[PDB]
Amino acid sequence: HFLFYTGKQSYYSLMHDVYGKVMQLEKHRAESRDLIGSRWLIKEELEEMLVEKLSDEDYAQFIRLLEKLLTLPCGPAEEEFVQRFRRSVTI
Amino acid sequence: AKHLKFIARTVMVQEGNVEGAYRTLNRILTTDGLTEVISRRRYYEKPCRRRQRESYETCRRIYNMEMARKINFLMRKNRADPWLGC
Amino acid sequence: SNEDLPVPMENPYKEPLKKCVLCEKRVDYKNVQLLSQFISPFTGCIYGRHITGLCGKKQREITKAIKRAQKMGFMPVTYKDPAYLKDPRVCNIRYRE
Amino acid sequence: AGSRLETVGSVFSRTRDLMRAGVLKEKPLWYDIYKAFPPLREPVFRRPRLRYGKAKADIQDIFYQEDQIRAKFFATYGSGQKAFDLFNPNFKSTCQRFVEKYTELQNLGETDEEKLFVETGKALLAEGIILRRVRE
Amino acid sequence: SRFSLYPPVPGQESSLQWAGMKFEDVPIAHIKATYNNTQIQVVSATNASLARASCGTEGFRNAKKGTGIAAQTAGIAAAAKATGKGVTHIRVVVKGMGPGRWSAIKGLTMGGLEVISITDNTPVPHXGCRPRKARRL
Amino acid sequence: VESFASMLRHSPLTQLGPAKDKLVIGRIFHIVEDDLYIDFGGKFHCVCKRPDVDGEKYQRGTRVRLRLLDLELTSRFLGGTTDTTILEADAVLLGLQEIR
RNA sequence: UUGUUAGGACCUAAACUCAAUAACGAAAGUAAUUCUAGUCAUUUAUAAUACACGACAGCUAAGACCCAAACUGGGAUUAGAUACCCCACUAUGCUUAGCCAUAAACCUAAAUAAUUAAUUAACAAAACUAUUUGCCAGAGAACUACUAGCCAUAGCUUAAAACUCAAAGGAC
Ligand code: FES
Ligand SMILES: [K+]
Ligand SMILES: [Mg+2]
Ligand SMILES: [Mg+2]
Ligand SMILES: [Mg+2]
Ligand SMILES: [Mg+2]
Ligand SMILES: [Mg+2]
Ligand SMILES: [Mg+2]
Ligand SMILES: [Mg+2]
Repeated sequence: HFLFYTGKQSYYSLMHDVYGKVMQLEKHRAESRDLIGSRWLIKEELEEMLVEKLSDEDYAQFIRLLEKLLTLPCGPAEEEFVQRFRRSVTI
Repeated sequence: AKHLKFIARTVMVQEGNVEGAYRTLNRILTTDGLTEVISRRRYYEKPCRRRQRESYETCRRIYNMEMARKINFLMRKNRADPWLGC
Repeated sequence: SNEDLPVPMENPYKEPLKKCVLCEKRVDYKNVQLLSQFISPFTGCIYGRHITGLCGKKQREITKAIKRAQKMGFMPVTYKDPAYLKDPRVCNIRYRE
Repeated sequence: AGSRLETVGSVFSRTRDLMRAGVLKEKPLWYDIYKAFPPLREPVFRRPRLRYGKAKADIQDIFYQEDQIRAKFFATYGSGQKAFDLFNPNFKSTCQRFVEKYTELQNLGETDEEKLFVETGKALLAEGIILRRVRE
Repeated sequence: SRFSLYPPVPGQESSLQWAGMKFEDVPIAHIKATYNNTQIQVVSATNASLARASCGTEGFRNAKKGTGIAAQTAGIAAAAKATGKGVTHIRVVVKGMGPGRWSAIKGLTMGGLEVISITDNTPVPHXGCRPRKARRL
Repeated sequence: VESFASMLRHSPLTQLGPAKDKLVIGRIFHIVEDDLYIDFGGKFHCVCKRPDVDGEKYQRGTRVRLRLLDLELTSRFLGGTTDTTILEADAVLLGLQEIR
């Protein structure tokens, strides 16, 4: 993997994708509550998805970038993407 | 003593606001340095002591004014992150 | 060699040096109207060069003229003359309310 | 086993020494390439020091002869009301047209700067350029 | 068309009166605010004494004699004596920089006197007498 | 082939002379909330605030007018050996350029 | 006694702001105003047993005296308080003559002319070459003893040894 020498190739590979999505939406240019009663996946859940260990600052930055994605105009591809990182909340 | 009375250090009360006039007179005396001068004339400051205080206050004013410039200068870059995520 | 190489010269665009409001003017002890623009209206105290904005040479010239006028019977010591209260404000100081 | 001493010699010289010693048995892949196509300067460590006394740098102020004319134009008329476009590689500003005409007259043989400055203003006026002699 | 903080210039003619008197005619309230006792005296424009008071005369003693509330009581007492003598407007020349510098002016207002101006006459020598030596503590 | 010395002499930036109080045309390339990042052809971009009037007009790619002040904001401070730089230029946004 | 005085006298003493300035002078030192006198050229460094100076305190004689103040007295505090705090008042700080010649008299940096790279003991105040003089050679004994000179007499400059110790000292 081209990001091997970062030490967090999977965390930074994901932050590469979401930052590239954000750029295309901002360049290219409705209600954002497509999903309700949902939460962002907790740090323990994210670590499992990436199969690596993260810090608290690493988790916080990932969420801030994902929030920025929702703010921008989102095609169905973006909504499916952010969905993968949303866990259904049971009230 | 030989000057005219009620011209120097005199303020006029507006609409019976005697507290507002007193607050103005104090800022005038504080700004002209009379308050500090009267404070330090209660006891005698030795000439060597006076010189040490003035050299320290001058250097403190230089480094303070310079630190203000550095914060104001570096606060222009203080804005929302443009490269969030990288 | 090369015609387009730069040419040594003094900076054509060099900006002029800023002058004080009394640059190349005569400060006289008898001109109490000008001297009064650099003292305090209430106490009559001479302002420093951080308030007046004068250069060192003119700051000393005003200081000497004020002391000479005061000591010779031309300028009051303890206050600014009420006649000169209306003159233009040239000093970075505000006192009102 | 290596030479983690980056303040003595260079990466190439230290690799040359380690091979002579007998510790590094195989040449690195970048070695033969450096040997054939070295850099202009050897990459050796040097501690930056401040200049003291009357030592000065050796950097030439870049001033062309057009600047004498350009300085006058900005002092007399300021910057042209038309805005500079620094993205067009062949942009011709109002000031650059003034300096091109001022040069043309000087080639004819006019020796007085005052003559060249007032004549150039007239020529551009005929061209239709709006030159405002703004003292403000 | 605005109020002027600067006192009416003496010797000229002004449009400002207080109870039909000019600035030069209003009685003066001389407040000497020291660090121990705050004295107050009111005089007419001809320099004739009308009222007098101080924290000591009111009855305060020792450290109580030099508090803000002690000067306020002294000001109220000076006002009452002056108000009886026929004084409604006073020019407050406050000498001294003690604790009852402001409180003495506040007592005079509470006592029914109308202050039209406040002057300060704290002695500031221009070079004078050597002050006593610094206290070691 | 033109020489580097010729290219520099005939460069638009060399013609500009001093960059104080000059007028230039820029292009918006990046927007962060109401902050506009404008490239005016220099080394460093400037950052201005979206004007209240015609705010929606200032989108990416929009060419604008500017009044340059400095090409790079730098200043040595007391006790420093080098100038501190914020890697930014100084300009005042005047408004959109007329396409005409 | 106190407060006010646009009342009188006094010219004792000290010179706010300016001064956030960094000037003058060999140093000491010098900043209220005016006037008079006055700083200046030896290539440069290098001087004592000579000459002229030298803060403050102190001594001698005659004056001054607003305020400050050793000492002293009175009041508090404390186990005591010959102190710190309060009050009073001297020598003294001022002038005019003369003496005294000492300061952490310290930019703790001798002066002068170069250099800024072929250069981090630490800290301070970047490093370093050349020239001339002075000075230093473990610590204490010792700003001492003796000697000589001096308006100095409880003084200054000059300045050891015995003996004791295995350290003393500087920076971090
Ligand atoms: S700047 Fe020229 S006399 Fe002040
Ligand atoms: K010292
Ligand atoms: Mg006693
Ligand atoms: Mg006495
Ligand atoms: Mg000595
Ligand atoms: Mg000294
Ligand atoms: Mg001694
Ligand atoms: Mg001896
Ligand atoms: Mg002896």
